[PDB]
Amino acid sequence: GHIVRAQRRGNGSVFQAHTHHRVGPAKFRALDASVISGMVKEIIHDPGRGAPLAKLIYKGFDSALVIAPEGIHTGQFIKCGAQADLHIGNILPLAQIPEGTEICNVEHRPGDGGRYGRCSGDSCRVIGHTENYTRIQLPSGRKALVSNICRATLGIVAGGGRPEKPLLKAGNVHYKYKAKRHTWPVVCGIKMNPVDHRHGGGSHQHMGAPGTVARSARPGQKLGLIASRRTGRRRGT
Amino acid sequence: VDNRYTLRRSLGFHTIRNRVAPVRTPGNKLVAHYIAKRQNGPHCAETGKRINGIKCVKTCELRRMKKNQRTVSRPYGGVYCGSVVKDRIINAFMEEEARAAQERKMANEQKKKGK
Amino acid sequence: AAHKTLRTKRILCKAMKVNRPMPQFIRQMTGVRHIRNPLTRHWRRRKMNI
Amino acid sequence: GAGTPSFGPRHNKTHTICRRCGNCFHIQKSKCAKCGYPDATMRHYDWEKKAHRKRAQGSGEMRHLKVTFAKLQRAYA
Amino acid sequence: PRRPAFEHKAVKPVSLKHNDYKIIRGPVTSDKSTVKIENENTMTFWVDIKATKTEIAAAFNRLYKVKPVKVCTVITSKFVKKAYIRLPANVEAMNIATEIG
Amino acid sequence: PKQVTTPKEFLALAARSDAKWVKVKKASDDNTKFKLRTTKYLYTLSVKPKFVELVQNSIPESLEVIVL
RNA sequence: GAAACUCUGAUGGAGGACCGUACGGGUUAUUGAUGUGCAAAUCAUUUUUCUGAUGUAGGUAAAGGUGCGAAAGACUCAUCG
RNA sequence: UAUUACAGAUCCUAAUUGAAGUAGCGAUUAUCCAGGCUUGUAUCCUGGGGGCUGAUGAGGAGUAGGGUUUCUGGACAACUUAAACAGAUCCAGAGUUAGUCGAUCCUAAUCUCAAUAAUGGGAGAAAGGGAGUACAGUUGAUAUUCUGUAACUGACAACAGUUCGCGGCAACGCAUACUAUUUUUCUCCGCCAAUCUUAUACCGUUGGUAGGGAUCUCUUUCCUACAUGACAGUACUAAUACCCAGGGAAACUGGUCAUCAGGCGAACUGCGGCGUUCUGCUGGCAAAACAUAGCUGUUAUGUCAAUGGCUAUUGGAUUGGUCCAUGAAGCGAAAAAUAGUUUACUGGUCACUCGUACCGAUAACCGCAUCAGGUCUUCUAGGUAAGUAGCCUAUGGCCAUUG
RNA sequence: AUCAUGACAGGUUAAUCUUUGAAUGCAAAUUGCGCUAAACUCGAUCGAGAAGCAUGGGUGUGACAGUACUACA
Repeated sequence: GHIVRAQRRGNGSVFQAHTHHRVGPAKFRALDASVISGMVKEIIHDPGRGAPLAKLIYKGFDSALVIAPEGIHTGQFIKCGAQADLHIGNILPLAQIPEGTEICNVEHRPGDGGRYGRCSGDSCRVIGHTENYTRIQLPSGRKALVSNICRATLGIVAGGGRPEKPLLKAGNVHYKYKAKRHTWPVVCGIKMNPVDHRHGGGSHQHMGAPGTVARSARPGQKLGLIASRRTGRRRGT
Repeated sequence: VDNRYTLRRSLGFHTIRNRVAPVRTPGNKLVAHYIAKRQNGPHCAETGKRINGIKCVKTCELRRMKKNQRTVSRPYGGVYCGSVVKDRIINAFMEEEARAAQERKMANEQKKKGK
Repeated sequence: AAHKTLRTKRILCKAMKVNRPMPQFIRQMTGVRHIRNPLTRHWRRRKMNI
Repeated sequence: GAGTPSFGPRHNKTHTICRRCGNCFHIQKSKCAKCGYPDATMRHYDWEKKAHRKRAQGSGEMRHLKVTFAKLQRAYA
Repeated sequence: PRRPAFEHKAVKPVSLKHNDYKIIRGPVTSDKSTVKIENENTMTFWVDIKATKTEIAAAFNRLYKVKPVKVCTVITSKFVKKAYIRLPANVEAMNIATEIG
Repeated sequence: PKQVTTPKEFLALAARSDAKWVKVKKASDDNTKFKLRTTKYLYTLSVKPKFVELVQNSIPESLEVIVL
């Protein structure tokens, strides 16, 4: 057999991110001990990422490409800190914020940059305050103990509802993955011959083998549904 | 007549730097003359508009010109146009005047306890 | 060419001054006959590969 | 398809003259295939023992080295 | 700062070596150079391949006692340098060429 | 190559110790042009045949004058 | 026309729209010519596409049980299960 | 004593038959007649017919590649499917001139060392960025490189004369330093569509004068020619963008090809401000160049006047649309602000290094070759027509092709 | 050039020793881009050439860094 397209993404020659026109890494300023006001100089769109970024100035002018909540405008004053009040814009630690509210770009570790809840039209919800660890629900469903000192932007991330509209033409998806990375178009494994992929070969196109494989299964062998505790139509539940 | 004319410079291709225009000489011969590049010249920060009272030439040949024609006379002469400078005066006055009146306020309010 | 480098031009010089008939007086001196100049060529037939 | 027509656009040069070898210096990869420049050691293998002795000592002038052979004749004769 | 305990290379060379006489090799004998002497008042010479126009202008002056106006510098298909040296208006290029012969 | 309107300003430019020659030259409409050479520029002076005679005298004696 | 709105004509210039040029990109048919070729894959007539998932140049990245592949076991210097 | 005896191995190497004076001498417009040079030409040159190519041309020029194929003279043993005095062949000489065109300098994708007391250094584009040149003349071959004439840019020197901040309500104007820090701008950016307009080409209505072509008859005819470079200046005409002063808008007004604009201040008035284009008038500048006429190198006249484009290309201006697509960086340059130190401005010498000839497929590149193949780009005439189609023809180049 | 003031295709040793290469001032498909107390040599105080300047490690010499250890203040 040959090495399979799933294995070949590691070696990373043509399968690298197209990172040329990307404006910078989206994160907070570092922590550095109250309250600090910060004007939104402008809000710009970087390629690949569906969200906007908003370039702040903590005037020297110290810059920070923070990811943009919805309802931010140019020449708003954003207020990072503990004793900053509640507006959509402001960047509070999880000690201060009320529970049962939608927050954006929340950090895992303090002073980190921002980790959970970054893509367009997403938000971490806050469940409740234990003592040190403010428990929050992530967009998927999963729940996470996160320390109260670490920061999070208030409100929902901008650019919501982009997949509501379908892309009618193959050309629209060509321009989508030009900004991101080469991973498209996908040739299906059944169509390929036996050497190229596991599902390939045979007189008539069909999978033949069970098509559902363990965590223990090797490189080359992990193809199709990996460790699928259910399959088929998820009716109810 | 044959009015066709060669490129003189040894670059073949039709890039932005290698562009030509046909011109009649003194000798009745058509010939390539090469186009110098366009310049936008100084726009402003805030809004993004053309300031007046300066030519769009190259900034290198802006040095060769007189110090008069490089600038506008006001404070923030080149960088900011007129009405944006008016707004900076009004705000930077009344930000400082409110802060100065705050020092008058916290002087005046605390004196009520003594009397 | 044009736009040759200098050390490219050095090789093309040496390749054309070496290209000539053998002199008459060596056959008169040594008395050997049938010696050809090895670094003779023609431009059209054999390329240099330098 | 793969023959005469596709020989047409063959104008770029893969290899260029090499400083140490002077002979096949790879422009993109920057290495002399024949001699291994710029590795400080000079390339030879025992599977090409024929091709090595074309390059190796004796082939050139030996300006310093021939006079040091000639001393050792005189001392032992 | 550095200061060695002895000279390393003690022996200085005997003469200049890179001389005025060995910059300018000698004049070129062609039909083109014959016209440029008579018409334009402009000599021609074979030159050292590393010699600059600043080196040639000074070296031409020291030998023949005439300061040149311009020097323009070919490297030929024979890979030796050719220097078109324009003399000034007062001197004639035939009169300098007759001295050399 | 600039032109100079006033005959007075021409004679200021003539007496700089830059200028190598002036050239007299007949023109259309029975005019004439006095072309002062300078190291940088060539200053021309168009004039009518009323004041043609006086200007030549005005020019400095030292400067060479080439008639055409 | 009570209204909500909808009839006629112009304006406008959208679209992986259409016809159609080339020393452009492809290569359907004649199973034509050639098959001791002009050619170790060509020629003629016909045919397809022609603002795009377009063509193309230079530089640059990926190397042999590997690479790359809108997948034909295709291609990797006339060489490839 | 042995590298010891050949008819075979689709044996190895070297030479050679028949087939055979046979197959065949292709593709590319088309050749003909008189002269010149010769032992000898349909072929090499001249002149005159007849043709072809028919602005994506076997036209004029360049990247990549080739490397002397370029140029002059002499030569024909061979080669250029016959011939040859010819030739990209052979032989002997000769030829490539730059401060302004390129390289050099900067970084891109990307590659490679070093430090971690570090926060990087170096490489990487002859199509990106990038200060600065034009005309005319000249050679057997070089020219934006040489000569003449006119510019321009940078760096390093002193030195002479001016000058120690003012105008406008405002938009802004006019003669002003340097070091540093920070901030901003120019450099500077996708694709598509529309309108307006310089320059160049072309077609036009009005005439004209110079030469040449045509003529049995007709044609106040037909053809050629009617031109001004970089660079520098300052008039008022008249534009659109944007801003300023007054003005203070529904009976809504103004405006585009189209969308539109306006109390966050419209129409409208200023001999407003300013940027970019425009017309005219100059300098350069007729001294050059070109065409006639005459004299033996140079003297004469002349290159004029009026005014359209519904045509095209190019540069620019004013805008719109489109994207789950938002369309380089760096060196460098100027400005501004805040400190501190202050007088400034205008007006001789020098400019290193390396490339530079010619081809660019049509015989000069890659295909073993002077191969109907393949290979990136540039300037692009008239008529027919919707036309960068097909067909025909001036300028230019040709008869490539055995009889 | 000849009975020598000694011919030259003889043989050693020593000079001179171009651009390179371990290649070594920093690079390189570039004749690219640097730096220097004196002395040296032309050039008439101040330019140029000539000749220097690599990395790693050894011994010595010097200088800097440290809330590392310690004494005396």
